[PDB]
Amino acid sequence: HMIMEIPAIKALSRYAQWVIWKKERDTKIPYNPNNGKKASSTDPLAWGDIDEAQAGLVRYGANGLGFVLTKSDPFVFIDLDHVLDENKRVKCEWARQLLKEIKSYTEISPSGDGLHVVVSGKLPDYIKHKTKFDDGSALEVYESGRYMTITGEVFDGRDDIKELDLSILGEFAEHKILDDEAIIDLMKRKGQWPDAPKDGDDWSSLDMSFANRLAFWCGKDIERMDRIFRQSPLMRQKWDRPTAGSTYGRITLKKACDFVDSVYDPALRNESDCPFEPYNE
Repeated sequence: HMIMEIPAIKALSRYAQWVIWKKERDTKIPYNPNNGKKASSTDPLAWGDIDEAQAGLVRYGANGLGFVLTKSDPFVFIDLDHVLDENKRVKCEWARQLLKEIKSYTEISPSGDGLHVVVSGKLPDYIKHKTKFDDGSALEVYESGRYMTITGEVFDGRDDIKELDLSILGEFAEHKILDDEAIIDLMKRKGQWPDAPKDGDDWSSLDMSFANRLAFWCGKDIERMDRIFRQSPLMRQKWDRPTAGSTYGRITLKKACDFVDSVYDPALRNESDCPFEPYNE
């Protein structure tokens, strides 16, 4: 019950890497506990010690404590998203197996339906930071570059941070072997990024309007058009349904590449050649 009695919290209290956070829309924004300004996750002087963070939590009415991971500290943060049922029991088999294999400090997340594990160790080189599973759960692992919310809501009595080898995370996380995010950001700034379909929209007509825009902004690079489309609000299973010896998605993208005259060239920044008006908001 008493968060300062928890061994893991006493261990984290040695580091002046604490922030406070507040819920904003669907995100949790970290704040500098000494002056209440938004905190950078890479400026050490934006953080506090745990006493400062607890005072700041009170002073500014924040929702909770957070702890910033850095490459120099011993800590790895493992986030298990959407793995608990309504009785706070684990409902994902991958998560139950991870917790059998990686026994270290575990707390219930602020939403009440995920878990945080904190371990002393180093991530294997060959795993992705984020892995999504078919049932909506996810596994995220980080050792630096962001903060973690700290609840002190200890799960299954796992109240202490342990030194463990994390090679076993390769059993759970996916392996790994302009720029797409840069083109996505560009399209968003130009108002050329679609909204999710609404009731009574003709989705296939939305797809073609978007494919036409991708043909321009991606320079008729059909592989890049496809990667970006799959990250858009218009993605659905029909995209990959076989149709006449191709798929619905490939036929759509090839028709857009034939239909669109101009192309954006990042070397030329010819944004006024775009043939299509921005989407209405």
